Amino acid sequence: MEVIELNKCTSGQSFEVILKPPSDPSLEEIQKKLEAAEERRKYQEAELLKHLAE
Amino acid sequence: MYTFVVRDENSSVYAEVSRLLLATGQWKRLRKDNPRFNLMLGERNRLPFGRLGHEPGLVQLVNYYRGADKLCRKASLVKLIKTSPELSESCTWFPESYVIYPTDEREVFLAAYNGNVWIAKSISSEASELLDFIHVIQKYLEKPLLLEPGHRKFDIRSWVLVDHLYNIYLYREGVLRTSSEPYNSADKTCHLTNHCIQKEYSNYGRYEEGNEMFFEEFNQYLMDALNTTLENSILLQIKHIIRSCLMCIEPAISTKHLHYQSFQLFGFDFMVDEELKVWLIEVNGAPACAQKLYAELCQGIVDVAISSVFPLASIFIKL
Amino acid sequence: MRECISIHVGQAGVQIGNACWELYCLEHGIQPDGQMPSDKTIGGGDDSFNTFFSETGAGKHVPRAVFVDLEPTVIDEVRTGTYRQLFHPEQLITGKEDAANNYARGHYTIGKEIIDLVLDRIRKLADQCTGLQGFLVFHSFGGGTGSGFTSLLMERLSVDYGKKSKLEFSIYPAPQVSTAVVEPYNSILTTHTTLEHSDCAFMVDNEAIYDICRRNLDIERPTYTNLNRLISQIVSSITASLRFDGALNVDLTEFQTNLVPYPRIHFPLATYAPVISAEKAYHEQLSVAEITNACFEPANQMVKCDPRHGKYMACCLLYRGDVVPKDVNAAIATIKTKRSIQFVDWCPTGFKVGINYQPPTVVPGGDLAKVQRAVCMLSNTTAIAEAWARLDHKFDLMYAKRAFVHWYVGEGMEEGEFSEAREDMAALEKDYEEVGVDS
Amino acid sequence: MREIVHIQAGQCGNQIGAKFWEVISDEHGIDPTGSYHGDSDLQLERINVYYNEATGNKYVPRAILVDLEPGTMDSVRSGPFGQIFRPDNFVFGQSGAGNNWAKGHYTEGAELVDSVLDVVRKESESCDCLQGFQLTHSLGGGTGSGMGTLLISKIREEYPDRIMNTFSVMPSPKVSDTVVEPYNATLSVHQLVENTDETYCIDNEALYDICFRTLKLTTPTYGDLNHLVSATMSGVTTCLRFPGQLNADLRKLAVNMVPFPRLHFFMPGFAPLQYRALTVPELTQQMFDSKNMMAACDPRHGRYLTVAAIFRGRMSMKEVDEQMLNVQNKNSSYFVEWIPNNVKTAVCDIPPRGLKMSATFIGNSTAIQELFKRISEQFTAMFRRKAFLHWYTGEGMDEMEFTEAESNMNDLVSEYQQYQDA
Ligand SMILES: Nc1nc2c(ncn2[C@@H]2O[C@H](COP(=O)(O)OP(=O)(O)OP(=O)(O)O)[C@@H](O)[C@H]2O)c(=O)[nH]1
Ligand SMILES: Nc1ncnc2c1ncn2[C@@H]1O[C@H](COP(=O)(O)OP(=O)(O)CP(=O)(O)O)[C@@H](O)[C@H]1O
Ligand SMILES: COc1cc2c(c(OC)c1OC)-c1ccc(OC)c(=O)cc1[C@@H](NC(C)=O)CC2
Ligand SMILES: Nc1nc2c(ncn2[C@@H]2O[C@H](COP(=O)(O)OP(=O)(O)O)[C@@H](O)[C@H]2O)c(=O)[nH]1
Ligand SMILES: [Ca+2]
Ligand SMILES: [Ca+2]
Ligand SMILES: [Mg+2]
Ligand SMILES: [Mg+2]
Ligand SMILES: [Mg+2]
Repeated sequence: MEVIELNKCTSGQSFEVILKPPSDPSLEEIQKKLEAAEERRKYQEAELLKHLAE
Repeated sequence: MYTFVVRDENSSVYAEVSRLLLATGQWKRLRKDNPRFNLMLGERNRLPFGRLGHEPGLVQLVNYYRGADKLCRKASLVKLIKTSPELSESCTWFPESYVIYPTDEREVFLAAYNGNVWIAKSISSEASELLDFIHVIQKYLEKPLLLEPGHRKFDIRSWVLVDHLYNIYLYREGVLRTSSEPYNSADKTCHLTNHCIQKEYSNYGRYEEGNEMFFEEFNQYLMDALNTTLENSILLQIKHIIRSCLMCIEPAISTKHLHYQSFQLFGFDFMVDEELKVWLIEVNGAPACAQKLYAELCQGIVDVAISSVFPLASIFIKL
Repeated sequence: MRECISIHVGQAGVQIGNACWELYCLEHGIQPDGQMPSDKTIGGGDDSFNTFFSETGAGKHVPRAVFVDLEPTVIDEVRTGTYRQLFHPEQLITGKEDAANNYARGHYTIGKEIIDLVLDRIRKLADQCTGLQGFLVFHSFGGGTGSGFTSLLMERLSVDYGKKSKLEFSIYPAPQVSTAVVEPYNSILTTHTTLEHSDCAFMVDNEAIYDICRRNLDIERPTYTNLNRLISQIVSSITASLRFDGALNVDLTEFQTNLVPYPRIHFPLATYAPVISAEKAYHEQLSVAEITNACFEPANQMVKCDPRHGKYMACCLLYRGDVVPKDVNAAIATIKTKRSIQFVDWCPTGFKVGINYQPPTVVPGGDLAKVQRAVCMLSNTTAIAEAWARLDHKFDLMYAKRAFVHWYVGEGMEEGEFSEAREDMAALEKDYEEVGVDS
Repeated sequence: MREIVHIQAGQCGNQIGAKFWEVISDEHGIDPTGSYHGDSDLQLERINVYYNEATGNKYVPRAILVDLEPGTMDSVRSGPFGQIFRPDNFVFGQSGAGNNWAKGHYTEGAELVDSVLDVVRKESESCDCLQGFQLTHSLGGGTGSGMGTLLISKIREEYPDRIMNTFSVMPSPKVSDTVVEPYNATLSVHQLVENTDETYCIDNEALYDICFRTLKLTTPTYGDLNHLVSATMSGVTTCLRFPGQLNADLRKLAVNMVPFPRLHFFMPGFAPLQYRALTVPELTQQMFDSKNMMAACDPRHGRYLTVAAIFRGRMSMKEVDEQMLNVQNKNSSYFVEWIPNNVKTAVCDIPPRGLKMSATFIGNSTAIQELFKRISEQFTAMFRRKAFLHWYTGEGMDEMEFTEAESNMNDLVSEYQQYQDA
């Protein structure tokens, strides 16, 4: 059981005790995702408005 | 009205338990995947303990202790006994065993090898034959207590129930699974006292019905032949061994401060030598029961393990 | 001095954010009007508390925080609340209508229309920073905004602030505390999308806090205020090292370095002790040994699970109050011989300890009693995978029948994302198993 | 600010709509003149959801009154709270619909529909953020059934992203006006399946049975039936109208109550249906009782997909939670196991008038298929002989349109049975 890296100050202190040794998508890609979903909403709504028009 | 589910159809013991629950009119069986239950008779493998105790307004109980597999596996038991200070290598009531992979204790086993008969499992006097077969290699008790007449071998099965409060209950009725063939220290039928083996490879049922001798007969035998009782010569050691194993693993498996509760029925197997010393062979996490003892024991389970948590509207020895 | 920006998303994030900054002000001696008598350097400075607070010429100490919600009702209570003078109006961002417990609505539909505004307001705070460390993101798993918009935000933050660390405080859904039936969906969806963008995430199960408030505080039905003030104490204990003088976890990077060996497995388990009722007139002060032992009790964990049947990768002990290193070691030595503490073989069986002499601050009139010493243990255990398993199972039950799926598809999301997110969670559970379980 | 635009169409729709406004105006402390005289600010906190604020701090219902004959709307205007409604929101014709869906939907109704949409448009423009629409009507008549569903279709065309909510009164031979009611109801259900997000199924057979068997009324009138509907509508909209723990609107409700788009037909319930206060266990027991249901379906003949419950009054929140969990745990077989925690409860501290406490039930149960089966049998019995069809073909309809409506409702029934065996 060893205590290492003991640092002290006015606010308190810290240390480490050892007990045993061991044995991204770009902005463009995000925009496409958001726009692809938006266009899928637009298509679904257009189908609704078409269905209502009929 | 309490609710329960069944997730182990192959369970002989808990098939009777569920039957008794229904015969009270206060328990109702649910579908196997219904989460709104009070009691779970779970499966032997990969039981989802992680999903227990998260349903609002439900006290949940399960018929298995998570982590009890450490005691109920061949290699795990050997490792547990050696590495636990409360058991240690000087255990004295557990035969000299070594874990061998086909860690590990291969050199250490050979150092002790050099009566030199051992047995591999997961029987030979030559270490070369044992290793080439491969698991754990345990010292074979070459001097077992032999019943007369017959000059035959036996083992002792004890049923132990541990409730949610971690009370250790020993069933009064144990059983001796005896060999129907005479012992020969020079064919592994008179060496193995398993019921499935005796009912097949053996003179089966010659001396007692189905090679099962119960405590009252065995006690009377000890009094007539050795002028002693079962309690003194054997049960004291059995009760000691059971308590040693279960207390050792208690802080690892106890559900005292858990969001769910656990109980479990255990099957301890013992061997007795000619010096009337009791040796622990193994521990069964999902044991079966004797046919004539199903009625009493299963009712005992409902009474102390189930109804203690879910009260409705002793056959056990407390250790 | 290096700054940290806090981001609160959705109702849960905002209301918890309220509880935290209330506590922060009490700890640093900052009055609701923004004034801080302790600070002698007027209108500037690079003290430890400046990491969370900027300063104006009038001596006002302004939180480096942004509040975002897709509906105004929750944030409106901040604009007219006790700390209405504390925040700049720009920091408080609200939309018209919410995501309606729908991840897809918060992420795709509404998120697209407001994401640039949020990033711009965040950029405002970033320009005031001489050396921004990164971000602290507070949100729920279950809310449409908390799950949907947060994941989108985390993606864009990785783009605009690539070198910056991002920490999460996530609210795990519990039927005991006002959940919706679709919250398991939102939880898996947001965890999948946010996973590669979060360096370290602290999950808080509402079930755990609910039970702690019932058990320890004797509150039959805890309100959000009761829950959040308890959560704020844990959050404070975790972020105290960033706001005060010290040598442990002084920057956001240290959290990953000390707690997260494998990037995907970045969900440390938090455990706090002691939690004492303020109504309790007579109570004995617990010792260092007692509060440290309580860190290994499942009943004191932020997420209900069993660490006995898992393996540790890292462990950090954060003490506050009358605590000396001698008593800590005497406690640790004792605990090892009683508890089941199994570390992974490729890690040092040890503890990183941090101690702040100032005892935990409590809100006047609150439910929490003042204690002379308390501890928060941050341990990366594979046992926390139980929470993933529970959550994934509830996902599987509904998704097998495609229940509620049409709501998400109707918002422009593809059904494939459901399976993609679930497969990622399946892989995550497997990672925990390979690290924690033996054959 | 989550405003709702209310629409009431036809005789039944206007008579129940009027009663609804009388009840909630009282709960919000609004007098027949539209002036507030309450005692709590909790009454005014979410008043904007159903009321517009006038010049001199008067509150005017965001309600539109529609009919093809002036009779019922003359009664409403001369009613107790008749002066509270905006005069320009009275839209009516002179011809009537003669209990004919075709006249409401295709001929007489088509002439009046644009005038209604003008008022709808005007009310929507005065909303900070329109939450959705609410319609009260019957399915057995002509105006509420025919023109009502035409309105819904027209509204969805102009406001495709807004929630549509209906309180729809289902006809029954026990409380019948004409024999063509199954024709009108079947044609309407077809519309409701496609164009509503939430439909509360109010069965006149159930309303009658409750009045007769439970309330001990030997000769129930429409007024007695409407008292139950008015009380149910108040409880259903409680979390919309009053401040509380629950931060949710109509869309959040629809998202969590509707697992599959077509299956959005709810069984409403109410308790108690006296000066003796009810204990929480009693409220919970009665609320789940079939005799307190208003769809005339046996919940034990099916399974609950989702359940919402609203308790009103000052009571133990722990006891409420315990009793609700109790019912689920004691009857787990009547709740689908593939939707975890599918029963949610909300509590409002403010009780309705005349009760210290009450409970409102909203169930999405597969047992509702019994309601549609009943209508379908009555439909088929006449349609197989083309009985009374000339009333419809004389208005331009063809037999094919009846066959399609029948097919779609039988499909609806099969889909309910599909998830009852899941
Ligand atoms: N601990 C805690 N949890 C909260 C709080 N508010 C909401 N939650 C949890 O958050 C989940 C619901 O998500 P919300 O944050 O309320 O919803 P949202 O993020 O605003 O997203 P929307 O659906 O658009 O409203 C539920 O599981 C709640 O238990 C809070 O103040 N404290
Ligand atoms: N070291 C030993 N010395 C003597 N006999 C031994 C022995 N080890 C085992 N046996 C014999 O082993 C037989 C029991 O089987 P064992 O307990 O080894 O495993 P098993 O195959 O029975 C699995 P389970 O108990 O779960 O059914 C007994 O009949 C006993 O005679
Ligand atoms: C606007 O008023 C309501 C709005 C909602 C609900 C509700 O019933 C209790 C209401 O009162 C009628 C609601 C309903 C059911 C749920 O599951 C069936 C759910 O997950 C969740 C809910 C609500 N959320 C909670 C935590 O109760 C949100 C939607
Ligand atoms: N509950 C209730 N049902 C009504 C009322 N008035 C009519 N009904 C029912 O509605 C159907 C008649 O439709 P109605 O609204 O009168 O015709 P409409 O004016 O063309 O819409 C019949 O099934 C009646 O039983 C009422 O005031 N209350
Ligand atoms: Ca300063
Ligand atoms: Ca005309
Ligand atoms: Mg055996
Ligand atoms: Mg919200
Ligand atoms: Mg009429």
